Amino acid sequence: ETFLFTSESVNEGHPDKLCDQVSDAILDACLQQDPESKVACETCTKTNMVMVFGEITTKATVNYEKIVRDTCRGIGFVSADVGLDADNCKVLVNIEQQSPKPEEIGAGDQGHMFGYATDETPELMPLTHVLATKLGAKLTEVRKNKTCAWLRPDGKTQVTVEYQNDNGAMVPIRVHTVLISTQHDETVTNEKIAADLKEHVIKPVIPAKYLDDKTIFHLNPSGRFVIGGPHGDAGLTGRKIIIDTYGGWGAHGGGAFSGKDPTKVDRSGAYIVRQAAKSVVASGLARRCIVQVSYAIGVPEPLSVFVDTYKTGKIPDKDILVLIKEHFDFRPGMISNNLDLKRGGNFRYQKTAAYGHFGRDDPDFTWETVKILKPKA
Amino acid sequence: ETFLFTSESVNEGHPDKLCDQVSDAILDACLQQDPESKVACETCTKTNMVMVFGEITTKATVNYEKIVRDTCRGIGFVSADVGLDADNCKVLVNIEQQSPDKKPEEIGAGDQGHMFGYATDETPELMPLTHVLATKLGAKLTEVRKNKTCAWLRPDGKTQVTVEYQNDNGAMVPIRVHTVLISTQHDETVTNEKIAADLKEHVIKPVIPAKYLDDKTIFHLNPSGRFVIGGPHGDAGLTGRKIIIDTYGGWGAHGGGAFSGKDPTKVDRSGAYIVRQAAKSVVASGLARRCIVQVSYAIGVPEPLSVFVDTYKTGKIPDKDILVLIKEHFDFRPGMISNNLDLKRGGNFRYQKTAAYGHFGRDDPDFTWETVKILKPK
Ligand SMILES: [Cl-]
Ligand SMILES: [Cl-]
Ligand SMILES: [Mg+2]
Ligand SMILES: [Mg+2]
Ligand SMILES: [Mg+2]
Ligand SMILES: [Mg+2]
Repeated sequence: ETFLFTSESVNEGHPDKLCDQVSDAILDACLQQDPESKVACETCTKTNMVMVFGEITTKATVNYEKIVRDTCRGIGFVSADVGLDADNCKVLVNIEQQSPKPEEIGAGDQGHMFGYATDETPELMPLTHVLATKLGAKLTEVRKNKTCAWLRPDGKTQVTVEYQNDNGAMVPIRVHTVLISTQHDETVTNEKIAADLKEHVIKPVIPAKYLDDKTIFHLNPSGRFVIGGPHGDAGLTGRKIIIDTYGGWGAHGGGAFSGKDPTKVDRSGAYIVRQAAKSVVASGLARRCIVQVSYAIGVPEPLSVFVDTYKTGKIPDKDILVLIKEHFDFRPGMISNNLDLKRGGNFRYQKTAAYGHFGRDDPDFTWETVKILKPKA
Repeated sequence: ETFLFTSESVNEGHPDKLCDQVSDAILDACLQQDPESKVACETCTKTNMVMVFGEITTKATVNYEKIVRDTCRGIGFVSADVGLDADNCKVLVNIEQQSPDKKPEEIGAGDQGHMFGYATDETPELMPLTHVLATKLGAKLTEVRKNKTCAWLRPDGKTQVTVEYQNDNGAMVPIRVHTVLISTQHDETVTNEKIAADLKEHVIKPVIPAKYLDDKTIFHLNPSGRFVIGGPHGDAGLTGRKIIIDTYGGWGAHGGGAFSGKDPTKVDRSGAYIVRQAAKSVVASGLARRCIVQVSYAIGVPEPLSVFVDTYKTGKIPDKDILVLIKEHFDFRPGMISNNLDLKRGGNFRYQKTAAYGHFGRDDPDFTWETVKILKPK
């Protein structure tokens, strides 16, 4: 009859997510000056420290430490009390930096990537992940627009949804449980925190049709949460790959995104298969769809592209695959040009590094822009 | 009508995996002295540094620094040239000790979450062939390094296997190994030709069934060149950064929760272990060719919100009837999992062994969640 699914997100001040954001801020800065930059930038944080390391090949002149402090400060790490003083903490820069036909650019590694789409939301994303990520984005918004000025940067959001399976399609019935644990200042009671999260975060984000008299709300269930981020903890880039993708739905190729230029198939491969899956569902060819691409090291053309519609396809899966191959170029150098991926600056990649790479209504997320696929007559 | 699937493993010297191992060594030490220990121990590594932190409630008296150095030395980090000098590197012990301060049936889930268990008839391990081969290639590299069959090996590296499959009415049927990639750390004098020949002879040949290999299988053996230093050197690692390698190599839905450094009162770990045991028991009992079992916990509640099974239409009986059998033969209450799978036993490398080369599909009797129950249909 029904089944449950749960997805979680962490806020922009969670230490792992901080690392993802710093890594993508460094990518953005390199690409702004040099679109041909090669970037493999990781960030590690712990009490009073942020370290950036990895390999960059660029013509860009970048002040890495300045990017680190400005990113941390902008998230809200302005003091030891919040959990990191962006301007006084230790910053270590251990990046190894050097100077330096799109059809012929090979995959840099062997790997595979999955893209998922589902008609259950207008974002064509799983409702569990849409709600978890939009709750976190709304927490950040209401902090910065001073609706809830008592908020601090760290926290987590989690949603459990009850579903029916309708001949392979996922049909959300109701939100079972909402959990929010948010960092806050000393000046608000637990009562005020819970009341404000219901009014200013939950009510705007969760469609009323999914809430009922039995939905469970867990609002700061583990108690007071005044300090956060790096303090007494650690984070690394690429430690939240389920949050970055589909919140647990579908098979996983394992590759992490942030700090990688788009010559890296972990990122460009994942983006193109989301675009393909999303396009299949948007075009009415299936209610739900997973698209896989597999790359061989040094080869431009994928080993294989595969589609599965979970028996929801309006035409056979092999016939959808013909349309996907007609309209999508999986060669990595061609993905980078077609999806305009070599553009940075104006937070292009830093935006992807919290609250999910997918499901975003933002034209910079070019992989969210559907192609309208019509079978040939 | 075939498709490809790829899984990867990293070797015990990979910095993330080193962290997992150190976290689980600390867990082992605490549980050996105090089976009721509460442990949430994470490890971070970078050049010349290992840091352990988190919260522990224990009656144990543990030399945390000695555990860290012994773990790293046994992995093979015996000098700075290897990528970490376990004997004199910086070790920071930042664990918060809480002083010690209930029926097992009444122990609630400590947070909200869900966990998936997977099994498939395609291997005797009842695991996906991609992941069996990737993890067994890594385990074999460690074996031949330490017994000096291939003494030139060093601890870091990765293994990757791509398999061609057919879908037989929802069952996964491996046809052949398409590509094998091995990237291993090694000493300063061994040659590339010796590395390739010994990897073929002593690692690939013993691990991969000959029936899957043919004249077209591709081998990439240290494709990116020389690899003498590794581990933490010029890198970083953290516990719980390799959750796909720890589980099923990409197959199935993922609940997101990491395992190492967590005592078994943590449903991320106990929950994942019991649903592996359940899925494995369904397939071993011939009730399905392939099965995923999901458990969902409510914060503070011992009984799961729900248990769910999907056989991908390969069940011999209806999925709802398999679910009745699962609930009759498995106790999903976390306190009862811990007792029934003897999870509070630590020491003797019990959890450290889980921390590299996969928590599932292992023949070691410490992996109590790999023991099959016969499920008789009614
Ligand atoms: Cl700098
Ligand atoms: Cl020291
Ligand atoms: Mg990859
Ligand atoms: Mg005509
Ligand atoms: Mg020495
Ligand atoms: Mg969890």
